[PDB]
Parts: sequence; C-alpha cells; structure tokens
Amino acid sequence: WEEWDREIENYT
Amino acid sequence: WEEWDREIENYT
Amino acid sequence: WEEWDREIENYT
Amino acid sequence: RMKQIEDKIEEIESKQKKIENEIARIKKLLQLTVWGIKQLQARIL
Amino acid sequence: RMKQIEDKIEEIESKQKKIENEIARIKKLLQLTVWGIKQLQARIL
Amino acid sequence: RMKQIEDKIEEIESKQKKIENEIARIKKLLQLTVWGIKQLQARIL
Ligand SMILES: [Cl-]
Repeated sequence: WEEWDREIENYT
Repeated sequence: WEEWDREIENYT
Repeated sequence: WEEWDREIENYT
Repeated sequence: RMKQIEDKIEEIESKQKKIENEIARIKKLLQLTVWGIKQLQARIL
Repeated sequence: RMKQIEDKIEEIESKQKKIENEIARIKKLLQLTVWGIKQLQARIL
Repeated sequence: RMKQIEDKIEEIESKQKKIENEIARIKKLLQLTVWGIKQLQARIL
C-alpha cells in the first residue's frame, strides 16, 4: 500500500 | 463525508 | 459487484 | 501549403475524436469507482 | 479555402477548451475518490 | 494569413500533446484507485 500511496501523489 | 458527497455529484 | 467488476475491465 | 494544412487538421480532428471517446470511458469508469467507494462505506462505515 | 480552414480551427479550438475543462473536473473528481479510498482504509485497514 | 494559420495549428498540436499526456496519467491514476477499491473489499467485503 506504500507503493500504492507513493504512486498516488506520483501520477497526480 | 457530506462535503465529499456534495462535491461528488458537483464535479460529475 | 460482478456487474461492477465486469464493467471495470470493460471500460478500461 | 494549403493542402498540407488541411491534412494537418484532419489529423488533429482525428486525434481529438480519440480524446473525446477516451474521456467518455474515463467518466463512466469514474462513475463505477464512486459506486464501489460508497458501497464499501455502507457495509463498514 | 482559407476562410473555411480558419473556421475548422475555431471549432477545433472550441472542442479543445471543452476537453480541458472536462479534464480539470476529472482530476478533482479523482482527488475526491482518493480521499474516500484512503478514508475507508483508516476506519477499517 | 497562411503562416498565422500554421502557427495556430502548432499551438493546437502543442495543447493536444498536453491533453494526451494528462489522460495517460489519469488512466493509470484510475488503475490505482481501482486496486485500492478492490483491496478494501477483500479485507472487509
Ligand atoms: Cl484536442
């Protein structure tokens, strides 16, 4: 879920 | 969560 | 939730 | 120069249709993730 | 031929504004589904 | 009149690339919210 969360702010 | 829900139909 | 899930891969 | 400019526009128009269709699918796709978000809330809170 | 090509572009530009505004709303709409996803996680896990 | 119409199109093309790149990011961003939605379901229901 960290990858999920890192990726969230990453693609946003 | 109402702001969340008001905003949902608002931006959609 | 199957319709939901069928539709997910459907529109993606 | 005229003709090639008309060909540029055909392309642009072509790519724009692609864009609009993709966006249509993105909006419905978002409708579905909204349902699921709200559904999970009901069960849980 | 010139004029009609300028009219084609007005349309294209017009449709492009529509596209950009819709995308703005899609991004905020996605911001909101992210909040809800993360919120439900806190309560539950 | 020709040249300025070619400059209009460069802009249009430029804005269209921006649009396509943003959409790419929106689709992946949606892929991620889907995962999270489905993940929360497993834990809970
Ligand atoms: Cl466009």
